[PDB]
Amino acid sequence: MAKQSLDVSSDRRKARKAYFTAPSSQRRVLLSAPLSKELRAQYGIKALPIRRDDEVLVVRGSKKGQEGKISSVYRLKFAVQVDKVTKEKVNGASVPINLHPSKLVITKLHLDKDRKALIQRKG
Amino acid sequence: MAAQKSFRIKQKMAKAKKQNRPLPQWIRLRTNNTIRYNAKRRNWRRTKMNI
Amino acid sequence: GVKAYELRTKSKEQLASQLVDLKKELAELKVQKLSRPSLPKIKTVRKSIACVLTVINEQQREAVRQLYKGKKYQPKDLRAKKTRALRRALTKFEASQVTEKQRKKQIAFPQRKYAIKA
Amino acid sequence: TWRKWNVKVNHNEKRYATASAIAATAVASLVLARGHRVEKIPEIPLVVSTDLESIQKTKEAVAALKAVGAHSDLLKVLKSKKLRAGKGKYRNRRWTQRRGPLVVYAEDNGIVKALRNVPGVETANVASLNLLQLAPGAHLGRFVIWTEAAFTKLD
RNA sequence: CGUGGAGGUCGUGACGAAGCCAGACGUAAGGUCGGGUCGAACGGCCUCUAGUGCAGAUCUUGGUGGUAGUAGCAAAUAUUCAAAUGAGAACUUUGAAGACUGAAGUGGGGAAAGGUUCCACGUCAACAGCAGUUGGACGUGGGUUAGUCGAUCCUAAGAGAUGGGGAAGCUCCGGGCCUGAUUUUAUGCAGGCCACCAUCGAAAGGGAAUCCGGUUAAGAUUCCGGAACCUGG
RNA sequence: GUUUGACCUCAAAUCAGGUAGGAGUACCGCUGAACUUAAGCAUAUCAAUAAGCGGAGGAAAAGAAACCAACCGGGAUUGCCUUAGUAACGGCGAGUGAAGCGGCAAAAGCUCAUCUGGUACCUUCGGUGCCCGAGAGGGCACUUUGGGGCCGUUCCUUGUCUAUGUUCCUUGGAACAGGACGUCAUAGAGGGUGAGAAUCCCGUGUGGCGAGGAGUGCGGUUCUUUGUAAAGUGCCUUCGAAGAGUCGAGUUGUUUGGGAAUGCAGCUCUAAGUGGGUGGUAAAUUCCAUCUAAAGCUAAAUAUUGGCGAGAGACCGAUAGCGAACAAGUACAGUGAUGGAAAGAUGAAAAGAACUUUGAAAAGAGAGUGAAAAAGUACGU
Repeated sequence: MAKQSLDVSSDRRKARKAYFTAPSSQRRVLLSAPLSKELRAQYGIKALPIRRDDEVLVVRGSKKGQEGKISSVYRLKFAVQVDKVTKEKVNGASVPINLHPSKLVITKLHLDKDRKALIQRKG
Repeated sequence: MAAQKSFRIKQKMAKAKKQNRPLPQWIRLRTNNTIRYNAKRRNWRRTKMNI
Repeated sequence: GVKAYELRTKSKEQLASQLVDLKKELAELKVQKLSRPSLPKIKTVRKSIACVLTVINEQQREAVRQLYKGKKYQPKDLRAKKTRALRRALTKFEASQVTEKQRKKQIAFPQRKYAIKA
Repeated sequence: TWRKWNVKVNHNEKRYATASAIAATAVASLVLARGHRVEKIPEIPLVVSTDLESIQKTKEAVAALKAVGAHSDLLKVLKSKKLRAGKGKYRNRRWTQRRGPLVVYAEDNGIVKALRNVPGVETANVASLNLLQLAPGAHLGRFVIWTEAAFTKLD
């Protein structure tokens, strides 16, 4: 396809196979969620991996408009759980609802030592 | 004695019986994908533990 | 806890004492059997028991390598160097040795390489 | 096994095919017959200055197709983009797009990078023109913009 | 004429393909749309190409009807009767009463083989050509304890290591042992013998030594309580 | 007559040091079929195939002419191209089947006929210190006459970044729609995302930037030994390091296009020494024209129904494509060798069916969730 040269990639057949099954890291590239605008200006990136201590807003779902701390990201099938972003079973216990990170935008972050150093590097 | 006494053989036939056991509930539950019918299952009258 | 870095800073006496505590502590985890639990310490103790054995093996290799640098030695260090029979076959080594001497010299001569050279 | 799956070309056939194809951009009725939208001219082709190699961006490229009313042809590929059926959708064929402008350049260096971004554009040099450029789908009479140095080289 | 795909051209689409009833024709290959289903994709034209059109080939594979509620579930004549339990009892279990098995058409203990079937408990979807509370299904734990049993050891019909020689080759036939100065630790110097050589091969050849009873849910000449004995160095 | 110490030949031990056996898919050296073809068949064909065996490498194998030749010139060796269905073979039936050349890929010419081990010393592909065992010629005018280290760049590996709408109305469960408005593109390839997205996200782009590495050659810098002998040019005579059961012959094979004339095996026999071999039957001559076997090495270019990484595509799309889209060489059959399937799909979100009536249990009822349950679990249609 494009920048067609002697290189590794193009390639829908591979791309799907690659991104879906994913090693832990392509789930890292997947860990990235678009930043809110205040963060985009300082740090100088559109999206970076989102954190547990961070606060995140939901854009996509019915869930939209809600904010909470991110409880976990489950790496292996790439999804994020947000705190209070739950769905309810019949029994009436509430367990979290998985989110794709594309769906969310990251409102606030915890800077971190390496991650701040690399963020500065990205800038 | 008996049977079949050879120490090495005995272990293999014993080892195999445990290996042919049912699954743990959990793998169905954290789950991969699979209507999980083990398959390896080896059987009372039928089949043969292997020649 | 145990980190690899802490074990290195410890002595040959001290790590041995660790391996002794580790076996005792693993032994108590045997006793605590009736439950289930007890393990988030055994999986990690298994890793610890491996780290302490590795770190000692590594200390002995290094010490050996220092003592022997002075003398002559090396079936054991030889095995790391080749990393067997093929990479060994690729040696002796053959390369500088092969043209170590005849008829090259005549052939040529270089004021010439310099003179041109810019 | 085996099938060639290479057709040889006759030089004489091929030259005739290229030249007729270029010529098809000259008669307007044939361009209109192909399925080209085109007006302001349809005096045809457009010859543009040798200064067009020195077009860096895209803002100039879209703008430039506007003056000769030719931007309309750009609109035609911007929408109307067919979501193909088939196995090609697995490959990369998912969209097939319509073929609009051709810009042909004189310079040895390579095609005008800027002009390449337009939807359904193709860009070429006169040295490396082919039948396909002038007539995609073998239906002749594609809209082209020829640089003046391109025009002399065409000959 | 129709098919899957390519490119270009004309477009079409969140209710598309696809489906079944129908509706309109084209002799005709097919064609177009509608019901009402469906919840994402599809035509036309030109040009091309090809895993390009089927009723069939004791054609392939899957699925399905009739055959059928049909054959079989029949030769030891073996249960019957209270009762136990269970949601449920002709076939689980208790008793009574009755037969039958007899060198084992159904005793005891093992060899091969099986490979946990054993024992306990709790389930009954699937199994047992029928029920089924049951079982040898299923699931879940548990059980096999050797100086004195037997393997190990030996050698047998020969698998045959094993010169040399064919065959490229695969393949195939035909010194080791014992010491004396020292010294009791075994170090240590030094000397002396002798024929046809390995291992493996029988868990039933041959062979060093163990019985008595007691105990377990499930072991037992093993464990144990008593008593005995052997083998080696 | 007789022994003892020592010299070298054969043997056995011993520990040290050094290497091999086996393996990976195919590629890559020998021995060696058949059905099949000729409408039979026996030469021929299948076929120098398959197989079997041996064995190597990342390519292997071949190589600087005792060549080519039919002239007058070429000048190592593979491969590619074509020579050519030509020559040649052959029931001269069927079939079989080149080479020289021409020119390409890529190029390269040389080399035979103090060494090692021990211990010590260091900056350990080395050398020093010791001990131990074993193309050639003359004399003259000259000119040409080294390696090592360092950095940067060459090539491989790896990481990081990094454009532009998520606006309005309407429909919808959802806008990735329409219409309306607007923006980038050196990025209008492709993916994801609740629908059909250059501008949401991944990425993307002629893309930039940082680090790490063997090995080499280009450039720059830096260390330093004497020399001697080699080599060019020109004079003089001259000439060996040049390989024997070989060259060649018969008689017996098999192979080949190879034909009195391919190549190889076997038995037998068997030269010369600048003499000799070749020049497509064999024999006198001068000579022509060419070359020195019986020895060796060697980069690069070619193969790889692919082990290892990646791209691609009018391929296929779940009875298709691999046998295998998932637990597949699994499940399973066979004493063994070996053979060998069926096997994908809820939904935007698990929201994956509370609570109740009824039941032995299995289940049904109502009811709840969702745009939709004839979307309720081998669940799209």
